[PDB]
Amino acid sequence: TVRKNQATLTADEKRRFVAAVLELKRSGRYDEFVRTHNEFIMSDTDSGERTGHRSPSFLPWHRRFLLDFEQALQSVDSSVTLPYWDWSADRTVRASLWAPDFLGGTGRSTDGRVMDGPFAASTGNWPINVRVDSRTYLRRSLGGSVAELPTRAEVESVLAISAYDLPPYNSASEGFRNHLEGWRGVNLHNRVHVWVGGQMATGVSPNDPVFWLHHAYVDKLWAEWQRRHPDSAYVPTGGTPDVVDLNETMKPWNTVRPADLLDHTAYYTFDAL
Amino acid sequence: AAPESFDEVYKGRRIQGRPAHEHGGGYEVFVDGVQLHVMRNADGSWISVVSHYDPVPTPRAAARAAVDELQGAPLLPF
Ligand SMILES: [Cu+2]
Ligand SMILES: [Cu+2]
Repeated sequence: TVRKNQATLTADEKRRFVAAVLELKRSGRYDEFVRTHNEFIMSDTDSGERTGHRSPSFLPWHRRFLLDFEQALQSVDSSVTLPYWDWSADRTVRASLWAPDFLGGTGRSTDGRVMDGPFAASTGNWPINVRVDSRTYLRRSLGGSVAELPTRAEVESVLAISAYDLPPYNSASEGFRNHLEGWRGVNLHNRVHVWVGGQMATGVSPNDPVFWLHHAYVDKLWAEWQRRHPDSAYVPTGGTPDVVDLNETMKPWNTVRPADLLDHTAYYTFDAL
Repeated sequence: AAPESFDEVYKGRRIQGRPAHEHGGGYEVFVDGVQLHVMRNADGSWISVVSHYDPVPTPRAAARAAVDELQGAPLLPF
């Protein structure tokens, strides 16, 4: 099972991915992923328990969450895998990612409503149910709130950071995890959520299917970092309050540890690494 | 040590803040009387659940950012 750059999918792969996502939404399964993520986003805090975000487990937690979602996709269509969006390469509103045969484009200026693609509210196939902003249609403002996506040079600067994470293991940390997450530095992952806008900029960001392709690329960058720094590994490694240590299990699953997730090749490979 | 309270009309909407499936908030914000979940980061900045990835300096700034995001829409409670 190979995760491919979105820019390379065939028409058939795009069709099958879209259909499987829309079936997970139809059946009610999709919205429970949105709900799980929102609960962690709203509970993880820099001075208290933190698991999904703003913490060393940001990367293995999103790895397992994306595996849960890919497994659900595969239960509808076993050929489908999660594609990734290299936002350092495919950085304009003109990328085929945002075409009507894939995710559809940006929102209209009046109310941010996405008007084309399979997830536009007018299709009847993508109600926004799990929400805080009361509106029930997918919204985006590509490039609205921040002008540019991160560049390859910026990604490279973060990939060169040797330490995985550092105390205090939160949004103030130095180290790779927090620079990739983006709370410090040139800002990679947080800035992409802000760039897409709409629900992707909120606490219910998996409402936009681009969520998965963004995090699949963030997950790819972790794998690339591992290759660059084979003498560097997940920290902390035991006895840290409020923080998932290497061999501690992670909510919500409780049955998996960061240790079980460091090597993606047990689950999937990339088209190229 | 929590920020001061505030109360103003911003873009036609009432935003209020006060020291006090989601976190431990020592500060509460409201938009037209509906509570907006907000959070403080280690460096002192704030975010809210409708602008979670874009830290702003203060809870009033987070309330204003939420009003900007909502484009008139009522907030749903958390
Ligand atoms: Cu997240
Ligand atoms: Cu994210």
